[PDB]
Parts: sequence; structure tokens; C-alpha cells
Amino acid sequence: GVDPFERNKILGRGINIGNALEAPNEGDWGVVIKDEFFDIIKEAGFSHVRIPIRWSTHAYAFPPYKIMDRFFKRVDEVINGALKRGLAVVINIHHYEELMNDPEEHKERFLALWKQIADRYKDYPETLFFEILNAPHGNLTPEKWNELLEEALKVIRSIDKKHTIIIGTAEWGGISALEKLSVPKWEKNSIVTIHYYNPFEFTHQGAEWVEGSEKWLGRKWGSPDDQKHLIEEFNFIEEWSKKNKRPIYIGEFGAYRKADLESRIKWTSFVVREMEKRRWSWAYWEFCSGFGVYDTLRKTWNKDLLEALIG
Ligand SMILES: OC[C@H]1O[C@@H](O)[C@H](O)[C@@H](O)[C@@H]1O
Repeated sequence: GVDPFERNKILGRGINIGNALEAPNEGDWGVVIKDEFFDIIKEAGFSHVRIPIRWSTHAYAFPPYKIMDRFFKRVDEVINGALKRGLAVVINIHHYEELMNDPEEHKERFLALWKQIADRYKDYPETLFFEILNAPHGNLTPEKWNELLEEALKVIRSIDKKHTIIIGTAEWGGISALEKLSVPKWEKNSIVTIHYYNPFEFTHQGAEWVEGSEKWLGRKWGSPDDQKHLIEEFNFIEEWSKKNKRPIYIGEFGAYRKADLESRIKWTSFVVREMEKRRWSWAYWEFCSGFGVYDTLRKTWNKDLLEALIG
């Protein structure tokens, strides 16, 4: 008997602390989650934090696919750590690449990973949300994603019908596969998340993990017809949601540092406003790393960028 929409506003605006737990090992990618971070975030005025987690490398590959305890223990440190500063939290299964290239083979392990996770946290504050799986793609096609997400729901609810669940989209989590999304009729406490990076060439200009991203380096943002496109996409989102009775959460959105601060502030500000206009919850892609809004070793936010994220 929970209202997801009421839960979506609880979540509100927040941010990702990535390049952390979704890396092969925490640190591998530069960021190690400090307990103090939750202070900055809170005092900073954020309602929640999203913590991407790569469980797939911290769990046995043979039945019953048990999750290794030191890691599990580490996630606990991070959960209550955010809960302290009164921040709400979103955890998920992030970068499970073998599942994206061979779903059927890893489907079993996946369902098992959630059974464990849901149980481990089934009685935690209701301000903790469960994100099924980050940006399904590859061979984990849209129609196949629908089947897998439903079974994760059955795995979760059987353990708990208290926490709101976040369901993404396929084809890398953007709007391309939105239409094709199907959340079971019986699920009544879920939120739909979309990653919005749309001006991809702009947001990912120079992303070393994206092939051919070199041809984007140097792009700028802040033009007319420019926003009309994005606006029609936000409307598409909005129309889907109104016709599907599901709240929206923009789980990720941000511009890579190689873009010029100016067009990064214009895009963020714009998209944030368009997101609040439609009353969407959302989280800026990552706190301090290569997409950062807070420079770790130098203690200082990019206040303008931050000003754009905060109301
Ligand atoms: O690859 C660019 C971005 O794609 C998103 O779908 C992932 O969630 C981010 O972690 C990643 O940085």
C-alpha cells in the first residue's frame, strides 16, 4: 500500500558517486567512497545519492552464486553512511557485462544476486530504493529485458513489498527503447528511470570508453532548435509516463569534463529545469570524477554547475 509517486518526490534531486563501486574493484577507477562525502552532498542540499554497484565481480560464479561478505559488508558501510546525513539512497546492479552479452547464461545468477540483496536489506529505511539493472544493452534486447525485469520483480517482492523498485530501459537506458518498455500490471510500487545524455556527442565528447567519440571533442551547447529537440523527447517521456501510470526518475545525466564549462552549465541547467517542470526525480552523473561537480583533492564545488543542479 505505497504510493510510488509519493516515493518519487521523497527521492527528489540527488547524485551519483560513480567510478567507485561499479569499477572492477573500488578505487580501480579513481574514486573511493569516503563517509565524509555524505556530509558534502547533504549540506549541499541534495535529497539522495545513487550508488552504482558491480556485484557481478564480488560474487561466486557457481551455484548458488553467493555474494562475498567483505564486499556485502562494504555496501552496508556505504548505505547507512548516506542514511546518516538523512539522504535517501539508490543501489543497483551495475556493469554486469556478461549478462548483457549472454543474458540467458547469466539470468539465473542475476536473479540470485537480487534474492540475496533484497533480503540483506529488506527491512532497511524505506528511503532506500532498488534499481534492477543499469542500462541494459547488447543482446539483452528490449523484448528480452521485459522478461528479465519481470522475474527480478518476482524475486524481489517475494522478499519484500516495502521498497520502491527502479526499472530502467533497454538499448543503453535512454529513450530509444522506452516505448518498448513493459512493466507488469501487478507491480504497483515502481519508478521508471531513464539516462539522459541525448546530445551524446556533446555529453560524451572524448569518452575513452566510447569508440569514435574523438569526432565529438570540442562541441558546445546552448542553441534554439537545440532545445526544441530535447523538449520533444522530454514530452515523449512525459507522454509515456502519463499513459503508463509510472513515475520517472532521471537516474543519470551529465556532461563529460572535456566539454567547456559554459555549455556544460547551459545543458545541465536546461535539462534540470525541464526535469523539474515535469516533476521528475533525478541524479547528476557523478560527484567527483571525470564528470564531477566536486573536486575531491581541493575541496571546492563548481558552484555554477552546482547552482544549476540545486533548484
Ligand atoms: O558509458 C557512458 C555512461 O553510460 C551510462 O549508461 C552508465 O550508467 C555510466 O556509468 C557511463 O559512464
